[PDB]
Order: sequence, then structure tokens, then C-alpha cells
Amino acid sequence: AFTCIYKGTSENDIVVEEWDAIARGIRFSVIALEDKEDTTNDRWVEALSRHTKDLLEIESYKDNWKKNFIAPCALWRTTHIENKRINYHLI
Amino acid sequence: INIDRRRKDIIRTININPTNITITSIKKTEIDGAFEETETEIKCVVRIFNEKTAEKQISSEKQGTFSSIRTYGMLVSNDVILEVNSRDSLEFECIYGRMKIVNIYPQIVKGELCGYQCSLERID
Repeated sequence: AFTCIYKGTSENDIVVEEWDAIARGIRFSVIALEDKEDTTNDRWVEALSRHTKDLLEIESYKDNWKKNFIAPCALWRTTHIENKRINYHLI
Repeated sequence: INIDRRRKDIIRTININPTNITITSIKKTEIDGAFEETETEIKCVVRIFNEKTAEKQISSEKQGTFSSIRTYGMLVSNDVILEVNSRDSLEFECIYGRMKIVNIYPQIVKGELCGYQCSLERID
């Protein structure tokens, strides 16, 4: 499966006289061709995706899109991680 | 060649298959760096004939579409002085798309005009 996304239209509305026709190019796109898993080893992302699915009753696709996303949907991903040894025993 | 011979030949050839034609002349006149067009209408007796086995071009674009062919010639007597330039045009309404006089060949004998061999462009 996949989910096309509307993006725009061709440069102009051309006219082709030799074929006796007029034409217009609609422009679509597809997302995340390579991804097929919809899984993560980020436990935090998994937890918040579960929370969003339970609270909101929609999909939650975790750390990156997949080509066949079902609109409406969410996506929880991590951007930045900061670890810190606050104490001898605590991190 | 004598002038009378050429005159007789031109008149005869036109009279084998003449067609009455309503030439319309649009002459562009330079006024303040732009053109003011004065339209005049003149009539002549004319014979039309094929001269070139040309191909019909087509020029469709966002301005519009028109197809023209270069095949037809023309042969007219001395009765009226003609001239075609960038700033001057001549057209007439043949039934099968209006014609347009592209280029004029003035047949002259001893510095005296006797008739115009002429070329056309049938604008569809």
C-alpha cells in the first residue's frame, strides 16, 4: 500500500495541437519508500506512541513515517538526547 | 521583347481564368515613434495559380492558432501600383481562407512597368 499526497500542478496548462488535445499535469508524491517496519528501539517513543493511540484513538507511527500512513494519524519521534550523570548513583 | 508583346501576354493569361479580387491595404505610418494604420481597399482582375509544392505549416500557441501554406502564386496587370513592405500589407478574401500577398515581382520592360508577378500565402 501507499498514500499519495497532493503537491501541485504542472508549470502551465499546455495545449498540444498535433494531438488535438489539452493537458494538465497534477503533481503527487509518496513518503518513506524504504521504510517498511514501523518499529523502534527507542522505548520513550514507543511509550508515547502507545499513550497517543490510547488517548486519541488514531494511528501512531513512531520514529519515522511509513509509505501507507492512514490519515488521520500521529507520529512521535525523538530529535535530541541529553544524558547527564547528576550524581554518583543517578543518571 | 517589345512592351506590347508582354502586355498582350499578361492580359491574355489573366483572361484565361480571371478572378475579381478586393485587395485591402493596411499601410503603417510612423507617428510619434509608433504606427498609425490607414486602411484602403482597391480592386483588380487577377489570375491565381500554383507555383510551389510547399507544406502547410501550423503555428499554434497561447496567442492563438493559424495554418498557412505558400503554394499559390498570383499574376496581375498594370492597372494598379502595388507595394508590400514590413510596414505595408495586402490581403484579400478568397473563399478558401483569406490570401495574403507575401512578395511582389514587378515585370518591367525597358524601365516601364507592365504587370506584377506575385506570390501569396493562403492563411487558414
